[PDB]
Amino acid sequence: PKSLNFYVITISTSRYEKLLKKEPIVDESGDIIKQLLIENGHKIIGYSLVPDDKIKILKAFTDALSIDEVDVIISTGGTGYSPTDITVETIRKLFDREIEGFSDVFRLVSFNDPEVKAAAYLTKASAGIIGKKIVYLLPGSPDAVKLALKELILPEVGHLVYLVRS
Amino acid sequence: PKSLNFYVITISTSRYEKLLKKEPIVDESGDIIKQLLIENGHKIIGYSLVPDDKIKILKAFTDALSIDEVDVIISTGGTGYSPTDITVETIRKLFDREIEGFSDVFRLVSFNDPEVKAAAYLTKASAGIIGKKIVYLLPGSPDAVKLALKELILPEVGHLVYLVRS
Amino acid sequence: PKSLNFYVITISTSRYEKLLKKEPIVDESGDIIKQLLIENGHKIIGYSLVPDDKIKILKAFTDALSIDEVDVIISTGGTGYSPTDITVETIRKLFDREIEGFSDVFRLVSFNDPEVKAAAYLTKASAGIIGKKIVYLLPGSPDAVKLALKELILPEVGHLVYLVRS
Amino acid sequence: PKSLNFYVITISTSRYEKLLKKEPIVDESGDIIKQLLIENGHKIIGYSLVPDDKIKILKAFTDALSIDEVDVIISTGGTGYSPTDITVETIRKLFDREIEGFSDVFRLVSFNDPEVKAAAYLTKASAGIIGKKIVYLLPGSPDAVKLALKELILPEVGHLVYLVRS
Amino acid sequence: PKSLNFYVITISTSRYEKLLKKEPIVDESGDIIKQLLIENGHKIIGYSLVPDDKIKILKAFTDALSIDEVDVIISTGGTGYSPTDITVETIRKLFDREIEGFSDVFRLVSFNDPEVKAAAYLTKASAGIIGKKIVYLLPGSPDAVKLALKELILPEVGHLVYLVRS
Amino acid sequence: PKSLNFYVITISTSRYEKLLKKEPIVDESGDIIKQLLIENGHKIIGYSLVPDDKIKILKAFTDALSIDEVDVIISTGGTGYSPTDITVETIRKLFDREIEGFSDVFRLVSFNDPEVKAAAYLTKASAGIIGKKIVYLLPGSPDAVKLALKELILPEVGHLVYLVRS
Ligand SMILES: [Mg+2]
Ligand SMILES: [Mg+2]
Ligand SMILES: [Mg+2]
Ligand SMILES: [Mg+2]
Repeated sequence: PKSLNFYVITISTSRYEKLLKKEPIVDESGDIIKQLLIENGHKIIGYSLVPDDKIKILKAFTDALSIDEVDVIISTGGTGYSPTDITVETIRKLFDREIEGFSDVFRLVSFNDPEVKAAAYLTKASAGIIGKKIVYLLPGSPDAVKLALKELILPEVGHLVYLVRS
Repeated sequence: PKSLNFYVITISTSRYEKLLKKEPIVDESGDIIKQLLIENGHKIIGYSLVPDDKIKILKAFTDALSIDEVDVIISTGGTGYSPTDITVETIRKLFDREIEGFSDVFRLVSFNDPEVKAAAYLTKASAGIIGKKIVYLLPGSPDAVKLALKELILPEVGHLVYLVRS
Repeated sequence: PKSLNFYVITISTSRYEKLLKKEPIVDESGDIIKQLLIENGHKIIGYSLVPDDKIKILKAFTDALSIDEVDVIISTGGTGYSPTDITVETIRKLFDREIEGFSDVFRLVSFNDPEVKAAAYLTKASAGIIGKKIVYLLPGSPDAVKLALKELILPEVGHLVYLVRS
Repeated sequence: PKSLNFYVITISTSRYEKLLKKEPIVDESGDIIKQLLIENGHKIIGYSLVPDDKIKILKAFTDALSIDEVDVIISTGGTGYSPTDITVETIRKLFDREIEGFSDVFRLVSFNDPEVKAAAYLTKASAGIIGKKIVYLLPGSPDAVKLALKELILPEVGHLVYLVRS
Repeated sequence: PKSLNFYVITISTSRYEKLLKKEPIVDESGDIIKQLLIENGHKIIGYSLVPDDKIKILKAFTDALSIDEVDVIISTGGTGYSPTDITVETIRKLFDREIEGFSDVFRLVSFNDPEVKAAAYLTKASAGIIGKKIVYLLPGSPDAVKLALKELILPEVGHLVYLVRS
Repeated sequence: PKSLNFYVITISTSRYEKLLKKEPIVDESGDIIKQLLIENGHKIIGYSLVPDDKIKILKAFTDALSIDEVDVIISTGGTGYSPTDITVETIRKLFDREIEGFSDVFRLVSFNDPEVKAAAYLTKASAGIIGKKIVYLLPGSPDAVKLALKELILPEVGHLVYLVRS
């Protein structure tokens, strides 16, 4: 299988505000995505951290989309029903095609986690295609991100990139 | 855990026609919802019964939304593919935010019931948020309503109400 | 249980091009659909083969819809994320009502097939209602079509036809 | 021509807050609508005053829609681009059918007013049909309301009610 | 200037029913369209007559779209607010791209006709593009069809066909 | 009246291709916008030139939206029915609120020009609000841009900016 190039975006107001104050931050979810993607033979070619702000989130995504070498963009954060969760409403609109089934299949595997169960209906984690690039909008939770990567992204992303570019 | 205030809406033309004549009605599904809610420490602060009529359905929901003390509205009926089933089409247009995953997660738990299985794809049961209130639109079937309450609403609704109001 | 009348549409550019040249084609998925329907007491009252072309797909479907005796239309092909897959985007527009849950329940059954698993989120197989006729848009894959027929269509299609004509 | 029955809704936060404090209010726009509708042989069968609040606006409309004798509902207020203008976004969704051309034709006649001109593109005044009733969502401005009534509503509303009920 | 090939579709339930009975019909609007097109150097390469039935309307349009030589499809009938008027709702779905401004510019020219004026907001006449073919959905009214042809279609249709095939 | 800060975006593949080679460019439409704005006391705080490419268009707009000091963004190009015109389809998906009437009011003033007339229905020029900023998407034609600026933007934009920020 090909090594693919990934850009990672963390959407977290608390962490962004610390970055502004030059304070130490731990980005557990972003770290997990990088670690797993690298462990599996892929490359991280960029990373950004933004708060729950429409314009800032759009700029983070367009910056990544504008790098020709990027194959896949993965974000973590802002896909639930907190009043300030706006990631899906901001980005999903931009997809050339929504990968419609990613949302329900992610909720299916989430429902199977005995620590999640019915909480599965409280995520809007989504995937789509823009140009020849794939985009995954994942939850803030480290366990959720790990689940999405291992069960859904790592096994199929190669074939999906191939397919979209065929 | 917090006692929450619920408003129950039964959508049934046959039962509504009896109501108009003050003839006896058995509302099995509405009664199941009320009983399960009370057994779990919640309160029923309102109830209404309407037929499959767009205006009457809209009024039933707006009358409930107008009560400041209501936290959650649950309806039963009119969420399938009978020509006269219009509940979801009517009330989705009120949502501030659709709780998108409720539909497929409800169909997942329904499919898993060996008495239901593939019949799961014949429901459009849905949920959403209007203001600081949660709305669940459930099937007419007593067994479907019991499943939704026990497996999906009772376990998650407290945290969901908190989240939407945070 | 009614014998129902089915019209079968294969959407395959490679096979269509062979047709034009008057060469042998082998349509495994269409053949599977026909055999499983007949074996279950249903009738095949028409069949057509078209490429991934919008107008030709629309014509195939409207020709079938224009036959009063047709109860159900089932197509195979063009429901994935290949750049040329346009079946769902083309026909889903024509639905009076989308049978919304067919998509996710199909992906649920697909995901539980140990040979498919995560590949489940790469399909957009869908169903809908036009007039008093039911329409299923299935994948090109022979295994997917068998799964859809055995698990979802054959068990519920009788009741669904009844229901929409109620 | 028939005498038709109208329900008038004023959407104004300032006026609503005075009503709560039992203070005198002047509703110039509502008064103009009543006066002109009555001068032209029609009847006013109800009136309500609400602020720019989604739930309160929905309740005002459903209350009017639920009166069988009502033929037409006319509202004034909240159809522009103030952050708090939400009338169109709240009600337009509820239409069975939008009367699509009302919006642009109203902007056409507004553009012709030498005191409005290009300000015409800053209104979203709209019309639609719910059940057998017509709904007009008009601006807050008295001159705008007068214009809508004289040029668009009074001349055509009779035929439109007839048509919708045919 | 190209001679273009036009297909003409009349949507009229009363005239269709006469056809079935083999009685004389008189189609004034279709006749106007044909005469004005021919008089302007264009060709009529097909014609059909259908009632206000979704499937029959879809079949009329797809039959025309399936003729390679057809450049433009023009229909007359079913674009108002009669409960049986379904032309726009049916065909507008099929557009690759809606020619968005045809609707309001048609209503502008209509409004300026001193015999139409405010009746202008009661039409939904529309235009769109499917493949490399242009489609105009015009009212049933003979005067409306003449106006559309003379003021909007004949002057711009050549350039529009050129443009979409660019 | 307030001096406002504008960001001008030219969308032209031919000019962008020249830019890449640092070949001379004449951008008549962009220059007209800049000149009229400056003559009316406004400031140009940014400019970019992009081709008809979805990602590049999205980046141009997000780079402008990211400048706190920008009040209004005006683009020229790609708002017609050429197959490669994608400006409106791309940027409408960014709007918080579409300024719905800008489209038809622009077509009204365009139709009124005797050099344009029915050509008015071949544009999709649009406007919207993102955050506290206004966005106008104008045609490529120099005469169209001049008309939009003088008749629709310069007279109303000051009050509109105030309103959106109130
Ligand atoms: Mg665990
Ligand atoms: Mg059981
Ligand atoms: Mg005046
Ligand atoms: Mg001039």
